[PDB]
Amino acid sequence: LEQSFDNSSLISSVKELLLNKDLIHPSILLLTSHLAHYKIVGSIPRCIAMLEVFQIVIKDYQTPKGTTLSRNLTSYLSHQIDLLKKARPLSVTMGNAIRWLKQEISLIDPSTPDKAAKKDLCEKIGQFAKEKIELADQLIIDNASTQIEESTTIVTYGSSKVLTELLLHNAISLKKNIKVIVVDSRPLFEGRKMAETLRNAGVNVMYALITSLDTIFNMDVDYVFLGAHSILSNGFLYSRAGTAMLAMSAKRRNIPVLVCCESLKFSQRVQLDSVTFNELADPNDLVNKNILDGWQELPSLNIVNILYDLTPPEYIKKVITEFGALPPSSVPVILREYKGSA
Amino acid sequence: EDRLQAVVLTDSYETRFMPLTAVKPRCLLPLANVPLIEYTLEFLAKAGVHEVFLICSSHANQINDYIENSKWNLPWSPFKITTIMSPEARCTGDVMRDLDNRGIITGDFILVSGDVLTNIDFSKMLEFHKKMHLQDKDHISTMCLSKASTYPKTRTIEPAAFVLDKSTSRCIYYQDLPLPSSREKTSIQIDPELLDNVDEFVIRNDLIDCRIDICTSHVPLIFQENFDYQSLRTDFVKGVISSDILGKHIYAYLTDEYAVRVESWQTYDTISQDFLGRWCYPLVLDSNIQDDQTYSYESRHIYKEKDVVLAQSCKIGKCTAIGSGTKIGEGTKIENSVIGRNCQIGENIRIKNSFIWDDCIIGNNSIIDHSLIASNATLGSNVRLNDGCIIGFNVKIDDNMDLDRNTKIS
Amino acid sequence: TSHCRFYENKYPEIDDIVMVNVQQIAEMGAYVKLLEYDNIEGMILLSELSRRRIRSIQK
Amino acid sequence: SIQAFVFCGALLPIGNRPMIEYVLDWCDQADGLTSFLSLRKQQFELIYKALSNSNHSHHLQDPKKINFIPSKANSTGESLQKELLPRINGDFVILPCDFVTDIPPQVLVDQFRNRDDNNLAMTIYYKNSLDSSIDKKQQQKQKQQQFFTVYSENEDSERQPILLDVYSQRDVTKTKYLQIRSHLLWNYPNLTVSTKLLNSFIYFCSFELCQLLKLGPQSMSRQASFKDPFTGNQGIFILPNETLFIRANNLNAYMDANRFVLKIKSQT
Repeated sequence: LEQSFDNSSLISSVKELLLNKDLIHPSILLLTSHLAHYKIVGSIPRCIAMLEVFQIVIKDYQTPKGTTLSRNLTSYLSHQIDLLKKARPLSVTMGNAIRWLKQEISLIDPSTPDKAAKKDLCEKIGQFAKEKIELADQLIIDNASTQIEESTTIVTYGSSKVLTELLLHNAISLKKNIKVIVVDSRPLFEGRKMAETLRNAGVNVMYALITSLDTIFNMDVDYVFLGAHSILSNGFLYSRAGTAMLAMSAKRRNIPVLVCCESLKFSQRVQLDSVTFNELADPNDLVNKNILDGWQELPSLNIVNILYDLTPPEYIKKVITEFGALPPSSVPVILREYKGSA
Repeated sequence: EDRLQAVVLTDSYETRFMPLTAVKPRCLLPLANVPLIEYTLEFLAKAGVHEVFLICSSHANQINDYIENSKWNLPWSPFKITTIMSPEARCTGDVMRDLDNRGIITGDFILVSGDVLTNIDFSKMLEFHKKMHLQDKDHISTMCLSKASTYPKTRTIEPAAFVLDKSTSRCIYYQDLPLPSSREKTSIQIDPELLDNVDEFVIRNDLIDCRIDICTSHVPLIFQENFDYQSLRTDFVKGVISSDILGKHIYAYLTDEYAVRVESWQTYDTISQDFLGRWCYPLVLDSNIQDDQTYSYESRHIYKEKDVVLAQSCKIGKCTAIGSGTKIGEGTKIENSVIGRNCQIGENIRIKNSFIWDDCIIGNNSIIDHSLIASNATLGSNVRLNDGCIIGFNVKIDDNMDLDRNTKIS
Repeated sequence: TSHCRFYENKYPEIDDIVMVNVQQIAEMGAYVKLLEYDNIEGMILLSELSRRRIRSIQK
Repeated sequence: SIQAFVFCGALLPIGNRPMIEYVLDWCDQADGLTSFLSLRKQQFELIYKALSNSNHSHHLQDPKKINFIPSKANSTGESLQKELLPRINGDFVILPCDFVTDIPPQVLVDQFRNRDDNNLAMTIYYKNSLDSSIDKKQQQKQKQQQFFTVYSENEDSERQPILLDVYSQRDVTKTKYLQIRSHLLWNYPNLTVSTKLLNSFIYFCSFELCQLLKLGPQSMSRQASFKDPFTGNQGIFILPNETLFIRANNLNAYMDANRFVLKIKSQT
């Protein structure tokens, strides 16, 4: 109660909406129970999953009697959004996809016989997942592969989103020597998902933990890469928690820090303090007769966890996006010149 | 309760290590730079035993010279150590009838067969044994076994079916099982007549044998009359549970962590990398216990003693170990490979995954993959080794010679 | 041997209509190879491809 | 979506409610319990349905197609497969004839919801319940059922247990004497069977009606041999499931249903 941060209402832990007011798609109930119960995702996996379940929910139209397709679908899809809003708070890859999707719903005209609706929403959202995600990531690979010399190391963090393919490309498709160090954190052990895939493909993975973060950097080490959840308007990064400690340790021990991001993921909002806009994530996960049971019913005890916190832009040497490399203080120029306009 | 007795029965696996093992026993081979008797001995001294009985079926003099020059024939060792001389190549089992004819053993004791390497607190195995005593007066033994659930099919020689109880973990039945190279032999049989009053049982393959059996002194007297048994588990634990003697049940324990036993080189490599990595805490290598070494520990799993001469422009990768007094040279490469004491490594060699033992003068430019070199076997210039070679003790090799896969040269 | 001419003139003489594919675009425009004289190649200007400035994500 | 089905197997209602009314309007109490359509034969429908079609305030939407052949005149499998290509709308669910439960099927249909592990068919079961003592009856008919009991240690798959084989009393334990294959022992390396398991016959379903049209799996009768073909190589093909729990539920198959409704199932 001294800082009162545990009563931050940016997430609501209410569950079990039983209301049959709308036709909630059973696939989207599978998607929400797949997100919120056992988190299998990053950010662009959530974006591709949300996008290819909205694919199915527009393919299964079921239009009402007197309402045109241009006058129902945004409210229907917003009530589809509300279940994910209950499940897990949204990324910017959530938001900059759904507002684009609503803008593309808006420019349809009341003459579609609900047969070309597929041909201008399914194909167009496939062009979205092609353009603003996948070939953009292909440009990320082809832009960041020239900035890695042979026989070096890489320190990623958590589950990567795009640069798993970068490490696989520079490991196998370009055959230059590389020694990836993957480090992750309690409780979402999502660096192991990178470690299984990278070592299954046959690259020198050396897993670690973030508590032992000192002895990684005392080896021969350079080129810390970082997956991003969003990049703010100032230059502050925003990603899975525990990123910023190895960011400040990496800048402290004068070895460079990079962020592989794409122009879909830049955000309009602004913050500079870490615990301001943030997600509380289910404090029963930090236990696994257990070690302790019942932080409740014991007065004066609490268990907190944080998913998201900010590296200051002094630490990131280079944000790379599909247009090119850039200093992190110069992200509003791609907020204004390229995001949305491309 | 106390006054724990014990018996180690080595020298039954000389079929396995045949290019080696004919000049010094299996039990006297250096797993990590030191001959692996003490990998059993420090364990069962931490178990707190008071006497052991080394069965030495072969090379009995070069057992006892090491034993008298050990730290165990000095008057503060937690057990006194005794040996048993032997005519050559006895099958197991009949050593226990010879023991019963001699009549030394009274009380609970360890039937440690083979040569093990483990981290399990044997103290918490005592209360399982005593709970077996209190809740059953028809007990035989307990059989601790590991839970290697992430890998079947790769515990090489014998795969087994340790079918046992749900609740009490009483070993129901046992059966030998064929190999992944054989697609032919596809059946096992468990006849349900003895399966009457069990009502809950589990059949697993992911339990690796480690031959650490602790029992009561009744069961060698049980084993005395039934003189048909020649193995320890292919015949006995089948032939003691298969309705043969009534009112004699055998139990088996499952641990949760690392406890393993030597089978062959496709297990010797794996246990060498598990021990040399930090997969064997706390029984680890850098503690400098056995023959008062001076191993230090960098990151990336590097083990070096004192007086190591690492030459300039060499690189030493993951999971290696180098003894004292050695000398490597310019352009060499070391990776995932233990190197014995006092050797002389030459120039530009890429040693990888090969277990080079003591006093091995390796010539220049002679790269090595998995070719573990026993003691005093020198090499020469441009001697390209390859996979599977288990080149033996004191083997002179001339220059420019190539080897093949599993060329067991001696 | 592999492929050859259409109509015995070495190049597509001035102001005819042929078909190409774009090979790569860096700063000159595309290095379009002519699909009628397959092994040959020409090029094309950036401002000539549409009127719109081509994004790299569009490129 | 979901499609229901009911097969054909004292016979009077004991606890002042017909047994078919139990399953039909207790499978629909919470609101994934809403099915698209349920199916049933006639089977003296004027005794059961004319009382089970009471209290029309829930607006029960029932297209119930009546067949004649799957009513014990033929085995369920080969008579059933020729009545599924006109009976396809999505995912299938079967039910037995005189089923009874205590916990509603909401957790059952939710365990059929959260199935991202591309599996085929869960079979939620339950063993025999907590009876009194040694029975004052004849020999114990313990049908030896063969399966994978507890959840495995390995994550990312088989969070519900995978069914492996089926054998039984009176034909296998007196002839083949509980043999277990080695290929089915290596893959899924921790087989765990028990004998108290009552086959609850619930047997959810999926688009394996769209899968199975290759030759060989049409030989199954009475719904047993669908993973008894291991269908590997001598990697692994399609795979069904299983689920069970601890206590607090009841059903009936044999003639102990009288003592069940007498002293185990009291409607109070």
